[PDB]
Amino acid sequence: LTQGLFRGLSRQETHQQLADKKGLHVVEIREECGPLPIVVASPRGPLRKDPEPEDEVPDVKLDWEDVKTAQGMKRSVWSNLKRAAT
Amino acid sequence: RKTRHDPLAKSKIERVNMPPAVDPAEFFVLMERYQHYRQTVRALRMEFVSEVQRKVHEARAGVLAERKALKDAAEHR
Amino acid sequence: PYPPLLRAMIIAERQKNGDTSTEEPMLNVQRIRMEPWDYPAKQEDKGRAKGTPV
Amino acid sequence: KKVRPRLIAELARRVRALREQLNRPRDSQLYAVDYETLTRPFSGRRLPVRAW
Amino acid sequence: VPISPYKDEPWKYLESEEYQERYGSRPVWADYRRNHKGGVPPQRTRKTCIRRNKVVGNPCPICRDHKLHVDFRNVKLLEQFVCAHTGIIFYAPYTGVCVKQHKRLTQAIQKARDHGLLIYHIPQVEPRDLDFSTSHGAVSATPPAPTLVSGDPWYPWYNWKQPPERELSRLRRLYQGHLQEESGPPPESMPKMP
Amino acid sequence: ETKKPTFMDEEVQSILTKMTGLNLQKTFKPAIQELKPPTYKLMTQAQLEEATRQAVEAAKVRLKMPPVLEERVPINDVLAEDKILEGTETTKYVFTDISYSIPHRERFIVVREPSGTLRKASWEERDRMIQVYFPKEGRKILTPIIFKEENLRTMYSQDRHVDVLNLCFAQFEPDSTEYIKVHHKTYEDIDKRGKYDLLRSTRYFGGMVWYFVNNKKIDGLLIDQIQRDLIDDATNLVQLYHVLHPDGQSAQGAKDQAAEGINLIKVFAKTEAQKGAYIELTLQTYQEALSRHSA
Amino acid sequence: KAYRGGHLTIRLALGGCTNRPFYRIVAAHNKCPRDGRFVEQLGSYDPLPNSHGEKLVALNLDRIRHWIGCGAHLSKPMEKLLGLAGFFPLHPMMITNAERLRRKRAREVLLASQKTDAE
Amino acid sequence: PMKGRFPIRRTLQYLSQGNVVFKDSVKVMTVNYNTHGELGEGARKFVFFNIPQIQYKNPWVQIMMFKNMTPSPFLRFYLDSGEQVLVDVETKSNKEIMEHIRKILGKNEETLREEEEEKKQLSHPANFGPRKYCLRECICEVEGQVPCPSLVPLPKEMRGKYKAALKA
Ligand code: FES
Ligand SMILES: [Zn+2]
Repeated sequence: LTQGLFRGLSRQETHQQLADKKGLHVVEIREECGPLPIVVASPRGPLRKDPEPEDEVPDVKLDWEDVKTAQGMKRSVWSNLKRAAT
Repeated sequence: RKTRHDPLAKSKIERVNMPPAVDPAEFFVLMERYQHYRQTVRALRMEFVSEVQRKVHEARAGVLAERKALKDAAEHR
Repeated sequence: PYPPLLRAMIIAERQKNGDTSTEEPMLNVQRIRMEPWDYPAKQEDKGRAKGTPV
Repeated sequence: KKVRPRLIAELARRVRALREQLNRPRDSQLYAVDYETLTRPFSGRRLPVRAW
Repeated sequence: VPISPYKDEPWKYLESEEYQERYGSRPVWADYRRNHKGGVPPQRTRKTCIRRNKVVGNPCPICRDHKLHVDFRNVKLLEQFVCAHTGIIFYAPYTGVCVKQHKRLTQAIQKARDHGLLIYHIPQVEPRDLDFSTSHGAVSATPPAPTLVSGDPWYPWYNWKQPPERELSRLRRLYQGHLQEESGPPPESMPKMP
Repeated sequence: ETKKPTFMDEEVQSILTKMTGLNLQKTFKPAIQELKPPTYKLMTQAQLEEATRQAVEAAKVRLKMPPVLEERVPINDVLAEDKILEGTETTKYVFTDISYSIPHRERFIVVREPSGTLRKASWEERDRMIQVYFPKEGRKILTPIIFKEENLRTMYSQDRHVDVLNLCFAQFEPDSTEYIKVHHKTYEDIDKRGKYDLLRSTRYFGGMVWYFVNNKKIDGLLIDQIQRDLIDDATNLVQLYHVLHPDGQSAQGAKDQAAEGINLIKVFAKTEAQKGAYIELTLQTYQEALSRHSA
Repeated sequence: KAYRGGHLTIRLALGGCTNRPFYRIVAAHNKCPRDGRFVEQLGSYDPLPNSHGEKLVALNLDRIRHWIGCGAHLSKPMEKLLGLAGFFPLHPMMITNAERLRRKRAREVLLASQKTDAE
Repeated sequence: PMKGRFPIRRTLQYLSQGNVVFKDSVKVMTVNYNTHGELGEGARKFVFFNIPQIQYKNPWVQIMMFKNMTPSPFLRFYLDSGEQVLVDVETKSNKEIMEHIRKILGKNEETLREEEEEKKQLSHPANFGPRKYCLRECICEVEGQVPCPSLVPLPKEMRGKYKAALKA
């Protein structure tokens, strides 16, 4: 758990790299700020003039634990329990 | 409450409910108020009954209901 | 007459639809024939005591 | 979903209806009145006090 | 006996040097931990830390210091029990306060928001009505009925009308021996007890 | 003949919309509420312009100035008087027609008093009854205590004038007696303390300009606009003032001199403005600074 | 459920805790329980006076006129709430009980006067 | 992870993204598609993505599929009047088929709002009852009205215990 946590926390891609890798703007959308688009990172190099091809459905492997929670099916008497400040 | 097959009580065998005393004036006056009240409420009931027929007949054979079935059928063709 | 509130709601539809009139709403109580309480009813639609002698 | 027939409830129903039509009480029995106790011997029910 | 001197002005204790030397810049509940079995604690904290003028072993942040007064004017202490990012009052197990003080904090926090002392998110709602005309009879004037202008009842039968003698005679005959004294016309207005 | 523009006229709304301005950072300020993790989208230069263009369309729908109405007239209408029911009851009944498909201003709410009088419910009673059967988020049956003079001042001291107006809009109706008094107090304090900027880029700015122009108290607002390099807004305010008051000294003077732009402020400053001297000094300084930038 | 005979009635369904009565106007079958199954809820009545001193009576006039035109009866308490509102005429017994109360109070003023007069 | 390719299809969010609500006429829907060939590619993607969305919105409409029965793919709807609607979907993408059947046999946005507004009149805010059906259970939850005795004890003058003792 310790050797795996540092491995995943060091191999995470930032918003600046994502922009540089794809030469596009990384925009942050927040419900509290409504539809306003917040630019968190922009590429230092040539900004691409063509948008990413939109995909009707994405072939991304999902997690049943997350899908089961969003559909209101994960019954557990131990989740979201009142605990102390951490 | 009791049923039809339950025997009657033995304390009520010899019970006679005497009707209340009648005041000639109030009773006569009270018999006319009911006479008029019920005639005024029967007319309103008929009115309320007449509005339920219209609405029912204004939805299946109405002018605004037969004018939309042709619009929906004309757009289908 | 109509009772006070109903009369007030019948005069507000008129003015909402735009109809302007000074006539009173009135109920036709000529149809309702109020018969006495001691008027002979129908004995040919009335029931009979069951055969349970006591 | 095939209801098991109940024949005794139909046999009795016909018999009870038939008896009500052959043993029916007459007007002389139903509407007799004892004029001293003011009760209907058939049912033993007192009349109302305003009719006495 | 503990007689806190900031009872009347509780906000002066948080801006003193005794508070900074004990708590500093962190909240009063930063260094509090509950004692329980397991890793998962009970969903409710103890009802109260003071029973008949006796404090328990491990008092909560509000009960261990007698100079901390839960009042609606002490906004600096009530901000430590409200999230600064979501504006939600934390539940008891979070801070460790007892039900009695957490029930007193919520009441003090809702009273500081009703007095304009505590800042809270106020949304921009929409109008209740799409129209604003006040010409309808429901909120306007209705043509007075004739009976109302003549000082008469809506219906005639409302008023008492004396019945004829011949008809009362029928009733008397109809109900012999089971009668009550005839009633005269009632007074026009209800009497009052002087 | 000659009708004076109202608050909802296209010519006036366009002027008050421009004065209000549009600031996305202030219009879509991060609300303090339950939060969710944000979503990220890889956008191009053109996709970012269209996303910001949709925010300007939603901010103009969120800045829609609420209509300004006049104090509603009390409801004193008796439907029936039944003297036979006098003394038979101690408390009064309040009947409400809870039919769904009916506007709340066409709903019948009557009161049968202990004297047998069947009257119509008053405005204060109507609004209360509609919140009991048709509750609206933000509104309370019992008038809150924040709208008291002492509590309101506390809020004014924290520069929370936009919060007082939002609470009033969610508790009282535009044509109430409490919605007009609570608004005017907020506007009056703004003029005294010169806090006009707070209501800028909101839906309560147009209503604040409509109260000063009609009560002739635009000297403070005009000065603030001049001190923020906003001559365009400053000149449209005098033009608006003229329109509402055609038979005024400034309006007549303008036509005579055909004053335009900055000239209007000068003509108005002398003839009508209460603070004529201060406006000229403030306007003077601005003009001098502008010349340096042009050089 | 099917009942032999019966009909619909606009009555009051008692609710609330002990010493806190709250009625909720409903259209329900005659043979159904007072607070049992109902076809529709047409309003509410709060007998206890509120802080302002008034009794709240919610009436769904639109739906009350529909069920009255479908064959629904009215209970005496519900027929007296519509007379107070002005939807129906004052129930005869509301007028007769008011006359009895007057005679009663006029009979007690004599005794009170005599006492102060005679004594 | 979630088994199968494109597991997002087996989600309530994706099944409710369909905007094709058939009318009352549409009773039976038949899909004839070819497993192989370039021309039939759209129909294969229509059966892989969109068919679940249509059956979720139209659960009482029969949807039957037939493989390699004809040289070209096509859709055919059977109305309740006896009319058959042929829809040649060859040389077409799945998005075109979904937008084509929504125009000839699907409902618009005006007809759908009306249906939803009819369900808002079934839940009256004034009505009192259980949380499942109504917002409030009693009128003791309304500020101003007499509170429930459980939370606030009523005065001794409003209780029938003392009234009886007081009377006698
Ligand atoms: S729930 Fe309303 S009184 Fe107990
Ligand atoms: Zn404690």
